[PDB]
Amino acid sequence: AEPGIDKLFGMVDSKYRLTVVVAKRAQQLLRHGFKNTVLEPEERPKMQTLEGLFDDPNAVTWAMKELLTGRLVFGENLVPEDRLQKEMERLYPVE
Amino acid sequence: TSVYIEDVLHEFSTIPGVKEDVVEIILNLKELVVRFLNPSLQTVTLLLKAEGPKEVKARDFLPVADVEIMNPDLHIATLEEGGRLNMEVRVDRGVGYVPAEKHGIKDRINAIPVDAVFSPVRRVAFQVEDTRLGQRTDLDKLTLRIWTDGSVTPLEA
Amino acid sequence: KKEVRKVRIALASPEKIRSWSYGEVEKPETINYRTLKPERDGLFDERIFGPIKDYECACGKYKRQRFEGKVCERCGVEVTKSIVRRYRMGHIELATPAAHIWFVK
Amino acid sequence: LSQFKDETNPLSSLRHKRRISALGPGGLTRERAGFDVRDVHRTHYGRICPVETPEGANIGLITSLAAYARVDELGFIRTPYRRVVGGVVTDEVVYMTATEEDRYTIAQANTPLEGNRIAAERVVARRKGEPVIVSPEEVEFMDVSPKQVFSVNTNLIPFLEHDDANRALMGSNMQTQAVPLIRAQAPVVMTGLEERVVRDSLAALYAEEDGEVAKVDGNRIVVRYEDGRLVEYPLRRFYRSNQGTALDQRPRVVVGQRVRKGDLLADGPASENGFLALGQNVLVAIMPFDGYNFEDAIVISEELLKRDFYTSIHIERYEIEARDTKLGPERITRDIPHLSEAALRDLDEEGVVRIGAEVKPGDILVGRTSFKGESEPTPEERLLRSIFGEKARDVKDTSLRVPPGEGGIVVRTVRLRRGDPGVELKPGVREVVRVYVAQKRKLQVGDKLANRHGNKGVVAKILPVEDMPHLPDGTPVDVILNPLGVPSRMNLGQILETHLGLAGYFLGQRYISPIFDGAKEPEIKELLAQAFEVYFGKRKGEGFGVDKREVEVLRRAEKLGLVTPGKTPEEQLKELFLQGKVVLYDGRTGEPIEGPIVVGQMFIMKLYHMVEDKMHARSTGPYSLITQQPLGGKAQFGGQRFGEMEVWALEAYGAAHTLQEMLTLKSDDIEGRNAAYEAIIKGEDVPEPSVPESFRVLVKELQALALDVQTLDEKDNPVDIFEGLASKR
Amino acid sequence: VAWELIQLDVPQEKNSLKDLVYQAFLRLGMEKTARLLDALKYYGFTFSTTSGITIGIDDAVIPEEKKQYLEEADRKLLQIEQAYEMGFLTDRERYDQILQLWTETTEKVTQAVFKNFEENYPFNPLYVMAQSGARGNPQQIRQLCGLRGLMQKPSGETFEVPVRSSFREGLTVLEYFISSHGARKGGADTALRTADSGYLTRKLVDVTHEIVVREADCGTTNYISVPLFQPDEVTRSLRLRKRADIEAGLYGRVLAREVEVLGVRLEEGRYLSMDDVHLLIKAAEAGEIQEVPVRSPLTCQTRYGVCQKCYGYDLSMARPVSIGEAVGIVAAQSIGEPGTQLTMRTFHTGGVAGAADITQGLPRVIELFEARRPKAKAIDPHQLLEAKGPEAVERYLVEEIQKVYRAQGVKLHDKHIEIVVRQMMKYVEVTDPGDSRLLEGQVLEKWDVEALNERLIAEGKTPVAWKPLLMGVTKSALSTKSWLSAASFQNTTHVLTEAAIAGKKDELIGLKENVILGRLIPAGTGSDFVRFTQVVDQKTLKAIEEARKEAVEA
Amino acid sequence: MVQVDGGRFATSDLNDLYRRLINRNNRLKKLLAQGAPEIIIRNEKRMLQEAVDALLDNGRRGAPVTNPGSDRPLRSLTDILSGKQGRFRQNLLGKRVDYSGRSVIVVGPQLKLHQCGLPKRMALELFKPFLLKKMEEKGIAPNVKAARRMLERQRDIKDEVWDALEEVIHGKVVLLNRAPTLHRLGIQAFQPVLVEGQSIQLHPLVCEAFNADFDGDQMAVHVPLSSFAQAEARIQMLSAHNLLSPASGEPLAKPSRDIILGLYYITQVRKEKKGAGLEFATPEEALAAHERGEVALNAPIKVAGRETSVGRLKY
DNA sequence: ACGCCAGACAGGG
RNA sequence: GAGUCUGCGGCGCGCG
DNA sequence: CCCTGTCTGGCGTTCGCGCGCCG
Ligand SMILES: Nc1ncnc2c1ncn2[C@@H]1O[C@H](COP(=O)(O)CP(=O)(O)OP(=O)(O)O)[C@@H](O)[C@H]1O
Ligand SMILES: [Mg+2]
Ligand SMILES: [Mg+2]
Ligand SMILES: [Zn+2]
Ligand SMILES: [Zn+2]
Repeated sequence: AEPGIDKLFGMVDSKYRLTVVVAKRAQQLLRHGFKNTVLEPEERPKMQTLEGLFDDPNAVTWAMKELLTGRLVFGENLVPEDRLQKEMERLYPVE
Repeated sequence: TSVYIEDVLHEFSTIPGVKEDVVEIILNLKELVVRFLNPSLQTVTLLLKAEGPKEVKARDFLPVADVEIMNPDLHIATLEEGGRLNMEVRVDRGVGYVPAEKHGIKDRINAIPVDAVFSPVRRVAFQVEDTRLGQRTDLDKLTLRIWTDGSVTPLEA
Repeated sequence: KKEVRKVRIALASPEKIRSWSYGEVEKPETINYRTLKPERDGLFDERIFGPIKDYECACGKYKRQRFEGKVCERCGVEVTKSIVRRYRMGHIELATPAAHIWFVK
Repeated sequence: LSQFKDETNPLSSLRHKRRISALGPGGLTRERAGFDVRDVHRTHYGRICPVETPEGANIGLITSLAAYARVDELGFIRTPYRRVVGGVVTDEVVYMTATEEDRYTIAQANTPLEGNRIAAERVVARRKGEPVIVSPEEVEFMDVSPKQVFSVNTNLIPFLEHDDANRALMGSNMQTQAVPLIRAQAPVVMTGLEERVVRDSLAALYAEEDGEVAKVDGNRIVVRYEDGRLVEYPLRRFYRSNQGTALDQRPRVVVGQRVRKGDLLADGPASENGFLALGQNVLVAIMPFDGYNFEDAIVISEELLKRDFYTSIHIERYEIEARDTKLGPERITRDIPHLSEAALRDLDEEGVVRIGAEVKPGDILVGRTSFKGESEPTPEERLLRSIFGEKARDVKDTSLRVPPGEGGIVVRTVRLRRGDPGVELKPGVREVVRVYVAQKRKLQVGDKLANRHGNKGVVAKILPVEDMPHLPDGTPVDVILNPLGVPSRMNLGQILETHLGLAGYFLGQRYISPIFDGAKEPEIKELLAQAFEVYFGKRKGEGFGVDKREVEVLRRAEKLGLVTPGKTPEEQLKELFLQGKVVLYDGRTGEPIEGPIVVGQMFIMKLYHMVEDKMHARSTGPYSLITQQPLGGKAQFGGQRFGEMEVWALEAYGAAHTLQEMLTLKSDDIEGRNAAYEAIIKGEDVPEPSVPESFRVLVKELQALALDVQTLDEKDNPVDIFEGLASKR
Repeated sequence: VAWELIQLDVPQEKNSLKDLVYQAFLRLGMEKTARLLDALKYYGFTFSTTSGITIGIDDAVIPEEKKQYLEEADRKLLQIEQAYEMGFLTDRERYDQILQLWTETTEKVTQAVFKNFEENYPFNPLYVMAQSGARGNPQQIRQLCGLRGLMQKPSGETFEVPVRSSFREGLTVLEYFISSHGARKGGADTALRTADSGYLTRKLVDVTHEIVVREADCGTTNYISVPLFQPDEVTRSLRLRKRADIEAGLYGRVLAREVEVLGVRLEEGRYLSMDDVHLLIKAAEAGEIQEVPVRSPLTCQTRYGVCQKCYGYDLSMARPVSIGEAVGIVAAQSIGEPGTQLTMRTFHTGGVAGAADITQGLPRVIELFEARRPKAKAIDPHQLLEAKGPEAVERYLVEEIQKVYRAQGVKLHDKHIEIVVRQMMKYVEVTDPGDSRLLEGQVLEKWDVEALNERLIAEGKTPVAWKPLLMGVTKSALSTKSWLSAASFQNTTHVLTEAAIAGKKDELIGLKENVILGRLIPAGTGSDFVRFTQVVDQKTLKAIEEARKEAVEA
Repeated sequence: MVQVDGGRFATSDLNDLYRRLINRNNRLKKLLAQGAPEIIIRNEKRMLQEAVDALLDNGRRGAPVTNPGSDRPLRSLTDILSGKQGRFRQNLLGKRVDYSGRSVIVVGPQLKLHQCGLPKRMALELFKPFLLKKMEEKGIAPNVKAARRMLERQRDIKDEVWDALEEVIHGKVVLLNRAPTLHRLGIQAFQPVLVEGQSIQLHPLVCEAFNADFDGDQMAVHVPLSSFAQAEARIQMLSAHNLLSPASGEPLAKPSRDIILGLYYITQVRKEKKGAGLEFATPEEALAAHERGEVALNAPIKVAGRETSVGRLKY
């Protein structure tokens, strides 16, 4: 199946919430630039025509791989709706 | 590997004065077993042309220096009268099975490729019968019977 | 740009009929063969309903987008794609009233 | 009532012709009225097949007639019944009306008879739809034969006696769907009507009178009858069947040959030798492999492809017309206005494609030139044309191309120009152009095959002869059928066909087992006893005896209960062979298969590959005019239906957006799909759905009716679905 | 942990395996179970090929006792005839008695054939597939080695004469033609039965689609009590309900109240694992509990929707239900499939009794979801509601409904029938007005709203006296609040007529209405509980805090 | 009002009705203005009312027919809005997906529940846009329109395209559907493993969920476009993730007919012959004697001998 | 043709 | 800097 | 005028796909 899906399922209060989180995460992953990640260095996402998955294969595949770690934070109202998209474009470069 | 009937264009045609259809012919060709003698012969095109009230067998092919035909009496066709059959059938050295679709040979533009049948062996069989050696009766004896279309011999194989 | 949150069915006021309406079909004239164009006032006239074609009008006085919101001087044709032609509604002014069978039977 | 002649094989058509229907004028009987009509009545005996009734909604209403069944003077399917005066049966027969049949006491054909003499005091008879044990003295009439009970299509089933009526149905139906193989082989085990089929059908070409053969062409066989007359018999070379199957008459008589009255000169589309043939006789091992042969799924040997054993021909008739537009006549010419010569080679003759040309999907079969717009040129395309070369054939490329899927080689071409001979060219239609394309189809994984009994199944894997199950002697098995598919299903007739077939393989002979009267378990064991000597006898003389393997399997076999313990391996294997099973080695490991496995000559046919077989995958394409839902047809596949049941499926899951997508971005959201595409092209994140045209069309459809449906805001206030075309002016 | 959940003391049957996967599911985890699934898949396939099991005509082995039992019953037939030829047995008794002779004699050859294999051929190719959850049916194998004996006439009256043959030996000429009638009548059966399976599903879905999990533990602690014992099999003798059915009732449910049973304290709200339901059964065996207090959709508070503690465990997953799940639908789909699964497999494969079983159920499950006086007045719900009250009807419908599915092999959790049947009583008639005239049928919970604020917030206690109304699934869908939903099934014609007249504002809630629009689903990712959820990186967390720090002016 | 074939024109029957109403209403206006003899005015008002019914609902009162050709009730508005294949049903069930596929299914034994065998030839059409862009990211194609033309013909595909598609589908998943979708497992998500041919390789264990068996039946296939749909599809929809059934808490990934038969055979114990003494339980002479008696032909390796049949004593 | 629901009117106090 | 127009309603049969 | 009963009037009746024909 998929990497630690049960680990992931236990991390959220409701099944369908994890789904929304991963999805919204995959969205930002692409929009503000694909380098908006929290665990790229040593062991990270990878494909094999070359090791090129390091750049842009599957968005959510990363989101899950990150949420599996304890770096990200998902809440009902964590950071004010509009101020987030502003600070995010200010710090992340790829366009 | 390929065939070329002079007046024929497609594989689904029928030639006058010839009972068999191109498809039945090309089929009978897959049955022809030839045997060349050296690497220098990678691709040999056998030529044959017969006319009139004669039966076309594999021995009718004009003989080529380093090539031999171990399938002489194979029936290629039955010509009635005014039966004009002039063809060129290519022959190659390869391995395994190669669908006519995979190689697509084109000596002549109107020629039609044929399914490749490369094993010189039709069937193998082995038996392991107990044999007795003075001390311990529990022993194996292998005897394998090999059949070959003639191209190569059982021992060579 | 708002979100659709409630739908509502309400009977129609004669005036609302006309309100949604554009032109009145007053004759059974579909299309005249010669020219596969709308006959006269007919069930297909472009006035009452819209531009049979893309951005072009009937006769061709005005044919592109530059003058997208104006009507042709001799023939009446305001034009968006033939899409405006499929969304617009026409009306028929009945002589003596009749009634919705939907509410009667 | 008139439909496409089902000519998968002449048999198919013949059946389609004799199947009895209720529905019709509309005056007689309608479709949601008929539980009493649908049932198979008593008198349907030898007048209507009780199995030919197609499975599906339309059922029971349609059913082919029986064997000897024949409409007398007035639509009363009379059935043949022989007279029996006293204890004496006659060779005289009376086609009787169904009413008259109830007045007499009739008996079955199974009654022991010494000639004219009944043989048992208490022998079976049926008064009126009621089983009755009658005395030879009361036996007024007897049935003619077991065949009459059933239809033609059904009488072609081997041991129909051992198969469950319901599973037999499938058998009969399957035949009607048999596709003509270049290599036609009659069954290893037949019923007795294969001959009669092709002959009463007009598959094969029979000799009228006795005579000798003059010319044997591939197109005609001119025979010379002994009456001093000679006739030229053309042979339908390659014709297009309504269903697109090939119909060729293959001469089977050599030059100068005395022919018997009524002998096949040429074989029909699917006849081997005057025998009906749909599919071929192949050695088959009835054991389970990895997962390849699933419950209904079945395997296949690459060796079967090597010799064209399961190969068939399909011809298609593509057609195109040169219409007359008021924009300018659509011309047919070699001129394909915009890009290459590489695509114009095959189009040798000015406009038409040259015969004997291999056309792959996407090639030009026929070239045609129509006009670019509806009535006006293009201001944007006017600047593009002028920049590189203004003088560009204003005409657009509207050429008949090979639709995705496939094409083969062009065999024939038809063109009807201006001065028509005696043809009926439709109005506006300037000229037409037909392009027949043929292609050789080789048995592949997707295909489906089935035996006359009922085991149906698709090919799961084409294994190389290298490692499939092989017999002690190098002869490997052709197909491996899964056992599990026969317990639950009741049709041991198949297991009975494989046993006698086994015999026929080593005894080099075909057999004919009647319906209920055919071969019997003892008689088969007998023939099997004769095959052992051919099998194991040659082995003894050829020089070798038994294997470590062959003996190992015997151990486990005695411990099983198949061979009497204490007898010689030679005698035991015989006993085991009689049981219909022989030892087989894996082929992949050379190890045997612990436990004897039956094997034999089973007749299996290939089922017609409809365009429902040739799969469909759609990315983007056409849309419906009134509804804005995706639709295909010609070259663009067409979208799949998502049905509410499936909706519910996603609904169950938290598949929100997945559900939205389906209802918006993928089908109806006009603006959505568009933006959707571009977005994906860009590798962007798809925009947020706009209103679905379906709702819009709904709204208005509802507005058509008095009702006014309006969308509202947070506070009961408007919101607009129709972005802005609703406001007036 | 592998040997703890495996039974190596018997041949692995589909059930022993079925049990292993389930165990593995709960014990080791979802994906770990998936691994085991493929593992058994692989080895099962491999070993299958090597085992060399294959059918052979001879494999089908006929018992020697067949000839006996046939003759034994044969001579007995002659007794019954002579008993008739004298005038003792009435025309009827004759018939009823002959049938019973075969009904038993057949069942006799049945166990016989198996007895042969059991003792003599343990590894008969045909036998192993049936025992293993592989393939085969006891009534099927009988028709091959034993003999399929009684095939009824066109009408229904079974034939006086049986079918003495098996499929091993030639089923004769006329015995085939007679069997043929039974096949014609069947094929038709599945067609109507398939149409009512979809009927059952559409109805269930049309009434139960708005029902969705959106909550907080609903504080209303009122519940249903699941009975562990059954009254009259034999006049009056209390008995422990069958294992399977009891499991069905309390598996993965939520205790409405705390129960102290054999020594352990089952706390309130705790989700009872199958191990727990094993405990309670063992206790009832001892005699400590006769019913069980458990949360059920049957007593939820959430007007529109069901909470997490009321529903239970079973999401596709084995842990408690996750908020925003489309339960009702799942239920509806689950009742549809079983209908569409059982009548298509019975016309297709085998006999007498089964034909009656399927045809009697489909009519009964259509009369049970829709409210009407049953054929033979079985008992009528409307009247029963009036005389004995609601809480009994609810528990009656549920159990009476499980009765047909248990009897047909299907195993569906009571959960589902509940969600449905609750909606059949989400409505009530009025007897004492306040806001609108008396005779009216309206939303139960909508009355709870009126009465609530009528006595609590605004004074003047105007009791809104209602009567529990038991409407059938069908009628509930027909007449609901929104029109969009109603415009979908009954009469688009009617549905809209009324909804127009009275300017109806379809507030979009529920999946059916909201789908039509092609709008996001109010449930799932649209679920109000999670439609809004943001994600952050510790990097963007500090950044936004730097924006709040710059808020300090000069 | 469309041009069909050869000059045939198709129009929605509504138009016929509309005419009806139009003419009557006109004819009425003129009949009131001309002169109005009572009889003929009502006679017409009658025809008019009727006509007004025709467009809205036909059949509630008599059934109008297109002139002698088809005694068919011209589809009235009411009709266009009511029914199984109606408009209200059309919306509800959302009928036709843009990224869908359907082919014959075939067992794929080595495949894991996690994946499914999907024909590459099919994957190409389905994942066409997703590939077109991937073509540009690599050197196989300059632009989109270029990438399109590169693939409009089968003989034009460079092996390089396959590598691209195989790369696009990396971790995306697709949904499979079966003929009657009875329950939620009626659709499952799997990881496509591009394969050659026409057929689609399905896993055996799920063949229980979908009531499917490789005999003439065929399964459809869809693809999640949004990163969101993708997420849900692979997290909560994937086959392997929906192991228990919604009906019962009992598994649905139960080994089927094939697997059970294999796993059974391997675990069953055999019994054979007891003619001479079966009591090893007590004597030590019983061990020796019946151990040699077994070596002989009297006692089998599996003898009904309580404690241990000689089969156990020997090994 | 059927089955089912819901309905509007007519007969017996 | 490509995009129009055709495939509709019904009937018959066949798959699973 | 009431309640009960009886014929009466309206709707629904799997799901998707192939092919071929016809105005
Ligand atoms: N009239 C009909 N309506 C709907 N589906 C039908 C149908 N006839 C056949 N089918 C469908 O296609 C399948 C064909 O039947 P089978 O393959 O025999 C299923 P089954 O129940 O597994 O029987 P089996 O165990 O003998 O294989 C059924 O599952 C059913 O879903
Ligand atoms: Mg099945
Ligand atoms: Mg099936
Ligand atoms: Zn103008
Ligand atoms: Zn609750």
